[PDB]
Amino acid sequence: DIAHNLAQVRDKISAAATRCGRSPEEITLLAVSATAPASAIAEAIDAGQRQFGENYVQEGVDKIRHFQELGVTGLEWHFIGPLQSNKSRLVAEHFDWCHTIDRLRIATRLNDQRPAELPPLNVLIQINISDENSKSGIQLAELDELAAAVAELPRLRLRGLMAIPAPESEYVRQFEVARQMAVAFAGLKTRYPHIDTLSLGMSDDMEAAIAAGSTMVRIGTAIFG
Repeated sequence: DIAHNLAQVRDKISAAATRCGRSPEEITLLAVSATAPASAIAEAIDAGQRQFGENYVQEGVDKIRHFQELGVTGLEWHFIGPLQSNKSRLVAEHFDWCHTIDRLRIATRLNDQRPAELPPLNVLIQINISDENSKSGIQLAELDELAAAVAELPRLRLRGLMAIPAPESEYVRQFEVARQMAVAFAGLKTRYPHIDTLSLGMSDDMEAAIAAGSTMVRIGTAIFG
């Protein structure tokens, strides 16, 4: 049952925040609805969930159009998969957030393809903080330069950072890696305006991510099976 699962995930988020002295409202639950059908998303919507993350552009755009045409208002769609230049226009035209900025060219394409009537597309710069098998995300040493370039794009809004750490079973390493991100996030927040989003943590490392300073957790399986 999707509604029961949302309540259970929101409980674990709330607990983890309270345990480390944070208000549960500091943590956004991003429901990863990739691979789940629109009908299941509609259950989640009926249970109050409003922010959904999609990994593939056409799947995501199809859901977005479906709920727009039902007249369901008030949703926030996050594109959280790797973005190819030949699918940027679809992201720029339909999504509210994109978590995977790791190249200036893709950010500029998104900016150019974003209709002017829409709010600026909220973007996070993706850091490859610890995963040698992934080619997604930049190194931290590239962050200052990329952030400065991205920040000038008027149809984008740089809101913070995202990372997908390498899989890790030890809580200690989960926390230390998440802290590296939180430190980078804090440093960015001092110089840049409206830095408020650290997209960090999934089901298996949710507690360490929240203890370290994440503002947004991405949960898929635990919600949609």
